[PDB]
Amino acid sequence: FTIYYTGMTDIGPSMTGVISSPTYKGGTPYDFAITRITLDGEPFSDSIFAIDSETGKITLNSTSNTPVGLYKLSVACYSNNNRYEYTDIVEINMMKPVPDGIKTTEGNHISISNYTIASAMNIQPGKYILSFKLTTAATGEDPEKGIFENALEINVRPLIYTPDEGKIEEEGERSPETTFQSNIPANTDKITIDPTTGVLSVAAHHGFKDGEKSVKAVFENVFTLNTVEFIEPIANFGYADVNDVQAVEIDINKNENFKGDEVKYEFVNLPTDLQGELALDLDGNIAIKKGNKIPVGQYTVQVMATNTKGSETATFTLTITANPNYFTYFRYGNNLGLTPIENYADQFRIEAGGKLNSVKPVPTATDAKDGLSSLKWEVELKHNPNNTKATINESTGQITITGLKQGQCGMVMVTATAGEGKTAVSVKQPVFFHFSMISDSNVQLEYTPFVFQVNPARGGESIAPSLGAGIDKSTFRLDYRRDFFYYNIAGPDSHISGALAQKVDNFLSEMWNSYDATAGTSRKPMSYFENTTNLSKALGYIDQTDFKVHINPNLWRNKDGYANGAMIGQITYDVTGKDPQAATSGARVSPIFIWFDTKF
Amino acid sequence: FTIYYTGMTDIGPSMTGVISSPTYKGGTPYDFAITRITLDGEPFSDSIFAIDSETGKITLNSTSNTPVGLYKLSVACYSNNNRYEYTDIVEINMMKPVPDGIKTTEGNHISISNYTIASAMNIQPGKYILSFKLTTAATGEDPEKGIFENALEINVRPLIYTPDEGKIEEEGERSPETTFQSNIPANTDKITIDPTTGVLSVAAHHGFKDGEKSVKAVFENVFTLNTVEFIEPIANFGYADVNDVQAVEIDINKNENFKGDEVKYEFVNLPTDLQGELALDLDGNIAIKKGNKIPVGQYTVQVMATNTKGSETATFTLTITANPNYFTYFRYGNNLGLTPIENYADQFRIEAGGKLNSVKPVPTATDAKDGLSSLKWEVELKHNPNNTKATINESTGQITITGLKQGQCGMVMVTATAGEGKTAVSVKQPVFFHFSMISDSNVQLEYTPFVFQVNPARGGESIAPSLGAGIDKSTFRLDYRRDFFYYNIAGPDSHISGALAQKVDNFLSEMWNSYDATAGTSRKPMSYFENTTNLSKALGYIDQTDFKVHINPNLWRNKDGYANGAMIGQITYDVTGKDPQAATSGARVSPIFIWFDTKF
Amino acid sequence: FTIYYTGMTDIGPSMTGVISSPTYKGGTPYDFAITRITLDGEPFSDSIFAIDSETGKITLNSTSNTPVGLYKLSVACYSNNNRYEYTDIVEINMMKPVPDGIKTTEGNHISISNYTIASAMNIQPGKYILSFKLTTAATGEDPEKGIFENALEINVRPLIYTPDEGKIEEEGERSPETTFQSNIPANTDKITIDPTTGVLSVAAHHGFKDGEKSVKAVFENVFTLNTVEFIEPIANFGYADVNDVQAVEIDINKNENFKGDEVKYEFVNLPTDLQGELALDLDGNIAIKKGNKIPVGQYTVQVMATNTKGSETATFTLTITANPNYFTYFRYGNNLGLTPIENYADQFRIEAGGKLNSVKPVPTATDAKDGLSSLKWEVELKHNPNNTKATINESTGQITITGLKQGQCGMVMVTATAGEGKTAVSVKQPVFFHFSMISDSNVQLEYTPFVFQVNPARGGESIAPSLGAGIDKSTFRLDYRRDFFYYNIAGPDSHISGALAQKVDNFLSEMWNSYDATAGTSRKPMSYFENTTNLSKALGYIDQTDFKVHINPNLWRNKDGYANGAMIGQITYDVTGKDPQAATSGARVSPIFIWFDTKF
Ligand code: NA
Ligand code: NA
Ligand code: NA
Ligand code: NA
Ligand code: NA
Ligand code: NA
Repeated sequence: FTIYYTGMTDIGPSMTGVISSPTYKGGTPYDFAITRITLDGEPFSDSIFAIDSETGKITLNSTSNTPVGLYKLSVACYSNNNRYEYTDIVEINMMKPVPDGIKTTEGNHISISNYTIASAMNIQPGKYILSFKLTTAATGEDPEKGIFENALEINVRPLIYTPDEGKIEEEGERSPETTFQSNIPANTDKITIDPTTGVLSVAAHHGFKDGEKSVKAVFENVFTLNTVEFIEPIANFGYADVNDVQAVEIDINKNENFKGDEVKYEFVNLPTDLQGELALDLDGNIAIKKGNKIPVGQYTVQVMATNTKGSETATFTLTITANPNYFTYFRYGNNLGLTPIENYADQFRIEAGGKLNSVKPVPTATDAKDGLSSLKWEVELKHNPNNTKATINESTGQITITGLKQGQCGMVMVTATAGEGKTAVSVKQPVFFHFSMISDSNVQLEYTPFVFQVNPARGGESIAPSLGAGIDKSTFRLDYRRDFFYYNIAGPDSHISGALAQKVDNFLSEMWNSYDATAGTSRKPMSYFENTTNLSKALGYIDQTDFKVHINPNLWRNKDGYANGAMIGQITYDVTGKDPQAATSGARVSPIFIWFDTKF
Repeated sequence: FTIYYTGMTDIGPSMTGVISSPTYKGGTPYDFAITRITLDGEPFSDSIFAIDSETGKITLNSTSNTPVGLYKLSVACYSNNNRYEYTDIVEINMMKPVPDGIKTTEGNHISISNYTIASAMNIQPGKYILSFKLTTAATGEDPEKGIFENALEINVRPLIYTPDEGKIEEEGERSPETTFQSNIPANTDKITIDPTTGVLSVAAHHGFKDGEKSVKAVFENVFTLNTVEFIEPIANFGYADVNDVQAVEIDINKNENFKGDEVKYEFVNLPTDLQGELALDLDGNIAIKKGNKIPVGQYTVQVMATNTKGSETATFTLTITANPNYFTYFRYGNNLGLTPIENYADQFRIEAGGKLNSVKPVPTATDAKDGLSSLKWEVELKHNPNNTKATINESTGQITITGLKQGQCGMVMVTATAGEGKTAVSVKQPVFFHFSMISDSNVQLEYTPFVFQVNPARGGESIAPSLGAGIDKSTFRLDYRRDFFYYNIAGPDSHISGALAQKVDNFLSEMWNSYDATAGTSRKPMSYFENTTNLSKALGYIDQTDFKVHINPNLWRNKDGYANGAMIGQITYDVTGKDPQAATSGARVSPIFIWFDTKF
Repeated sequence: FTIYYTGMTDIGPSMTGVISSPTYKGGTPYDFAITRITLDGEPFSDSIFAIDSETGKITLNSTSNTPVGLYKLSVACYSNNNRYEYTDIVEINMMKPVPDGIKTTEGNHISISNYTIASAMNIQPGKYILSFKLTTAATGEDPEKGIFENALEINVRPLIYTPDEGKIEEEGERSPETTFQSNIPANTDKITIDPTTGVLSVAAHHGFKDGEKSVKAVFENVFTLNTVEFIEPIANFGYADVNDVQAVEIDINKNENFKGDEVKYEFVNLPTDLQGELALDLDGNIAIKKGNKIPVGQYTVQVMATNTKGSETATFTLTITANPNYFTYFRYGNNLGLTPIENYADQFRIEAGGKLNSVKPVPTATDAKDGLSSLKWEVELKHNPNNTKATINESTGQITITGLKQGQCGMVMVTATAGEGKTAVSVKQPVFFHFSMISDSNVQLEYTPFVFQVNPARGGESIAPSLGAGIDKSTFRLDYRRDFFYYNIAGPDSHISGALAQKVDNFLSEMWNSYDATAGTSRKPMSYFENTTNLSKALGYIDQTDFKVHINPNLWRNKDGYANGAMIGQITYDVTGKDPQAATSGARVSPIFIWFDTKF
């Protein structure tokens, strides 16, 4: 809420109009009061100025003494139930009237050295009242700046109704007497007009039926009266108080006796911790979803219902207490020697020349209230859906992967659930795998960790990989090439998962287009060799000194938000110092997963 | 809310019972958690102890490691929506079990130097499990205090139902299937019993009618089943949100669709500023009175309804905004020369030998928003109702008194009202008068001020009076005598106004009795001369040095609260140094009003 | 200093104009910087937006990446040497361009569901560039709101120079080469024009002489070149540092080598304690007056000089140290029994029936550093100048009054001086006298104190007077009547001292007129009996219960400030309960002086 005043600075004791009016931003203010008036730096006792409690407009009280000088007014008001106070927000300069005998001077007794228009109370028909500021003195007297109030009246054939359309309802059992009255403007005998004000009126028993629809002062068709169907006013609008535990689905339905036609609903001052957690539907019922993040506590919720007949607000109390199944994480850790395990993704390498069946990870930790063993487990294979399969032991959480190809990474989503029925709580997390190999030219490309956890706002760089014993770093070249896949984890719905491909619209096609409309399915947006003249333009790239993957800042996003998900692409290498774009099948690997999350 | 734990200090690893349980005062606690466990001054990682989230009772987790030493448990819980946490509230000493071969020792290999009973898990039928604390050592080894758990079982013809009476409802359209089940204990074929537990049960279609009403294990008449009328559960219980201005009457009615039989209502966590301002009736409707003191602001109000079928809480929002008629005082001031006028009662002296018609006070000040002239005025004569009359000019507030006798004080209540209709605001205040005179022996007794504003808790003394020119202070004596009157101003209803009189029960008779059951209508409770051996016993008295009225502390009250009101009594004098009890008619005056208010 | 931004909310990556510009109040801002950019609630690394350090206007950097979303810019700048910073003061919504094939769609491949004008870069000749907001989608794709930038060019015979007048100087010894150049617009051969821009130019040796004074694109007389006399630029502008003691006169002259024609001067950031204490004259020299209130301390002073050739600021240091003669008060006290004496005016009563020569007060106290005896003394009679005389002993300060009439008050101004010569310090204070008497009907009217020290902003009331032994208060009436005098003490110069009189303009005539233009020299503005229907309108009045003088709030002032001075008027009385306006000569007294000071 913000507020300031505009209006007349200089006035005299005869001022009867509004002196100063507020302009505000935020909630419509009300209960205005003048809390202090000062005159020339000292308190002013008498109630010289008044303020309209509803509008905040300031006028002069006509019975008050009006000594000359600068007045400062302090003003208080409310907006959305809160009190605000402003010291010396309005300044009013009260001037001395000019001497008695000045017309629109009595026997040349008073001289004037300065003439200025003070105000006139684009031309309009009607009377203009002009006021002047004059500097005057009697013979031999010191000059004085005064105000010449209401000095001159200037009076200058006749119509707009705001609005010009209006509704009247057909009478019936629910409204046997209906009427109409328009605002004051600036074949049937049932519509009348007040001759002085021009207000249009209709009394009860007009006999107007639903669907049925010129003033002389001739202004033809200056108003339109529409007869319409009765709109039922809002009644019996309310919700029961609600008591439940954390993270469960709750339907909060309005009472079934609700009456009211064509109603709209909105929250009034929804508490901060409920914002985004409660959804109001078009019928005014509220949904809270399973897995919601409302903290334990007690909350007051208000809903306003509105139709053309008026508004009504209802209040209920929502109390959330502890769910005995509530928990927030589990961990499998890693077989890469990396600790603390919580500083790295859950990730497992199958050694070069090894077997997938030798690596079957079991979870190791959780904050589940009834302990690790109390959890039940599900798994969903994410990558590579064309050849990789995943299963899980429902009671232990042991994961088995089959089909993952040497030289590639895979990814699954694991869901742990505590409890059963309506109060069950589930936590879902990714687990990643890398099937290492010795590929062409004795290369054994290994990033440790092979999951690069990156903040898409800040960007960053991965660990430098090991290349394999005997590999000459100096002549090694490494670049993304093809076969890009993206899996949304907890990003916006518009971050569509899947492979970058011709004629498929998904997050990767959107990302590619953000780099260049012509990028198609090429390596360009992720390539060092295609961006050497300006690397800052790439979505990401591998450097040719250390072979880290670099992710550039703020690019991994769309209009709906930052990426929250994981990307994998095929990378190719060359061992003779050349751009590896044409590397043959045995020199192609997918050794690293990029996991974007602004929490990293 | 307060809480502490009692239970077993010393345990061993085989402990399966409740170790420690809470005793609490205040709101029933819930959502218990153990937030920390320490062992021997260091953090203990594993979840060795568990706490029941509902009861707060503490047990040992059987799969946990149990190293030896003193454990300290920190506990959190909620009470009435607030979280409380207690560091090291529970201490558990985990002991080492005694060595293997001790029976209820294996080849005299282990010696025992100390025997103590640890616990037994007034005698009762059933099995007692005994545990011991023993100090033991193998030959040549250092002695050790251990625990001997479940060492001995001691097993010692058969019934109480709590409660012993229970209700079942007759079936009908609103409840076509009704049942019954009793708690587990410690002619018809429709009542059955579980042979193992002894629970009494009745299935639907029992055919029992309203009004209609022995177990072998023979316990005759050990349970009574009463058939009763269906109690409608609470439904559609709610209130609309309420918006109004300060100090006006408001009826807050529950929605007319309410269902529910035999219901009781109470406020839940009523906000501090509404306490005493909202009244809940036996139907659950709420009244707010005209002149209520609820501050401007927005309030959340909750009401709980309860019957035998359960409880339901409803919430509404109450918003109070500024009343344009709101104000808190007016003042008439005084004609005694006393300032600031707000430090004294509104009070007017008619001079000795003067006329009542010469003193017609008009009000001088107010905080009325539209100014002094905007007020309308009413008056009510309080004293002396046997001879004094009061009128007021409705628009100016000018008071006219007639009939007040020379030598006496009078009192009126003046009511000023701002505005009209439902939003009108009224303020009621006393105004006092003293008709001075020269009485017998040239005495002109004048207290200035003649209204003694006293705090009845603290007590105090009046101003010293002027006696009149020529009066010898040394030989003057002055004492309350008779004709005592009391007028409740804003005290409890039980402070009944009126004259102290035989066979009339009012505040003065109660006050008299508090001094002495035999005081009747005598001067004694207010007399110096009747209390000279212990003045602290008097309700009040006049001293014979300065002639101040003294009011003793904490006496002017009854069981319902401190006096808030005004007292006048006849005082008599003597000019020859004697007890003035028998002063003749011309030496009797009522020159001072005592106004009691704990705000003074 | 205050600031906010206006401009374009929605942009695209092709935006090359100003996006947002500041509006400010206070000192012209400079050294603008963008201190932070966020995108969608996270830091944005790259320098996407730029800000002009001088103007604060914001543009898009064309080489930057431009991801889609809402950007928030934090801005810092300086104003008058101080740094200000504003978090998220500017918001910029970067949109996605609309798809490739949209003209001003490629084979109906993209549908549009919404058309809006984004911006057009009252009609004017020249090219308008239109941009659109469109909602679009390819067949089967989710719709997207995009921006269609530079979509349409609309191109719509020819002149204003701001300003239209300009000065060139005649050449001479001090400026042998002078030129002219006008701003770009929106008989002699020495004035030329750039054909493309229309700038008017004159090279050196134009031969134009002092006093001497049409473009085709024909705009006749569209510019006026005035030949004028050389204005000497400011040079050698400075002041010496200044060291002196408190309260002495100081002339601070600029160095005598100053050069510069037609110069104006102002202070730059004058320290608070020097404001009102240093006066800058039209030559740029500074005066500090004897009796100035500059505290001891060291001050930096800056003065800016400006003419048409530019500005130059000079700085000096002013150091004020202790004056050994510095002091602030003396006191004579009073002979009225009133203490502490500093809570009352210095004031002396000559008893009824007494002699002026019996009351010759001597001063009693001072904070003079060398003690009371070190002071020398002067006196000036203020009232009554028509009959009263005052002398003083120069070394003791003993005052002698002669000529003051029974029944009246007098007033003198006493000046005490410590030290001699340039470092002497003087303090001037009033001392008042009351020559009491028993006047008609045994009245002995005495106010104690008889100097009513009143704050003219707050108003107030005097002490109640004693009327004399035997005087009946009930029938006494007292009112100001005539012979009003006012003496300015330390008020504005416009508070002219002297008697209220016909055809004399002074503070009292001004005060009288403020009450009513018709008041003349009547009692009305100071009368109880002339204002009984609305006492709040009086300048002051005596009440008829206690006979206190009342001064109404905020009235004793004019446009230049509150009264600081003393007023005396003749008051008349009646002993028979009547308006005393016609009291004869023996019932007329001037018993009270009103001393106005906002320090009271
Ligand atoms: Na409700
Ligand atoms: Na499990
Ligand atoms: Na409700
Ligand atoms: Na009135
Ligand atoms: Na200098
Ligand atoms: Na001296």
